[PDB]
Amino acid sequence: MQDGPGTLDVFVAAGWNTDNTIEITGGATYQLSPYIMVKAGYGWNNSSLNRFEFGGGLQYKVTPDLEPYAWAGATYNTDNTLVPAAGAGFRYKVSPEVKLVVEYGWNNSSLQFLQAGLSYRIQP
Repeated sequence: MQDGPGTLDVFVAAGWNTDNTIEITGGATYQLSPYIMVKAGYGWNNSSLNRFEFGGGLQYKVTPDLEPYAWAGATYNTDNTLVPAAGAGFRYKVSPEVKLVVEYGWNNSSLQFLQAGLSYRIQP
């Protein structure tokens, strides 16, 4: 036994908005427990400024790896600006060391963007 809380994982996520624009989003997450999860990364459309995402994920125990995914938090831009929002997705297992994720971000009267990517664990 060694792989205890504080596990680090790498995952990428690239999506686009109805506005017809592509945005890249990647980073890492901290695994403290199977209950709540932490997510921190940054994304932008290659054009000055940036967008820092800060919040947590949500998972459930049903199968070796199959449960809905929920993320909540706000986007802190270098412009000392924050934009609270939320989204929902699903966590499906593909390969032994590869997992698929699909979630969309939305909040109040606004457009909804779709995101698709994968995740990979660095430690056991």
